[PDB]
Amino acid sequence: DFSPINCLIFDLDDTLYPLKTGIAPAVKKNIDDFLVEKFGFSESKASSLRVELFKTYGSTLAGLRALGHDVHPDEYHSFVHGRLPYGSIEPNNKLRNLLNKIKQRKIIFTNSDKNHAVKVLKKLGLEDCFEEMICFETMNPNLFGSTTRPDEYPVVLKPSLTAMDICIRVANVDPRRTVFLDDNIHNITAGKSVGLRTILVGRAEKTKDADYAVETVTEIATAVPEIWATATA
Ligand SMILES: [Mg+2]
Repeated sequence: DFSPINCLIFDLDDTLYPLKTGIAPAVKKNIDDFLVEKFGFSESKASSLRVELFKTYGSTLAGLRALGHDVHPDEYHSFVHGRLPYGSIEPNNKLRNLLNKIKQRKIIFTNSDKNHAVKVLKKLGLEDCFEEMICFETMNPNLFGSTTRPDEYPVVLKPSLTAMDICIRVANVDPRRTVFLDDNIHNITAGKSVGLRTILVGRAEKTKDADYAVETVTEIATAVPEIWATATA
């Protein structure tokens, strides 16, 4: 049977640029340094808390608020992303050409704040390629003013199905007609569970929940030939 692809949802970090760029370990270091600044922890204790909060709540920001700390998202993102070596993100001309050839609607779906995402897309040369962006603010629209308690509006992040649902609703996605590209195996599982077709980025081998796997995102031009199909049924 034929299901056309009318929409592509792209993760940002480590999907539209390769993991080996080195942004991901810088973000981990920055989160540890944020916890040292907040709590006067050693770096070693900071790392221990980061991974616990990441595992339990989805991120250190999510966890701090769940535990009763009134950490505004801007404080966190300014520290953790603001400090990043954005200069190390290389433009990808092949990718820009590909996205421009692709006729389907293209969406960004990221846990990062919009400010970070826009900086990354600018470095990549992709700032006009996407017609919707579902970012941290999108998933957490009530988290920027006063709250009754620190966790009145719990932080929503990928890979939660809550996050998936917000992406699908904001972008008005038909999951049967949509492919989702992400480097994170848990995000791929979540996407598959809400009916999306899935492309694991950063591995050549598929997980059980990946329809395709490519090491680099530009490989979809040949690995996913249905992108170029013209049938609509
Ligand atoms: Mg990613």
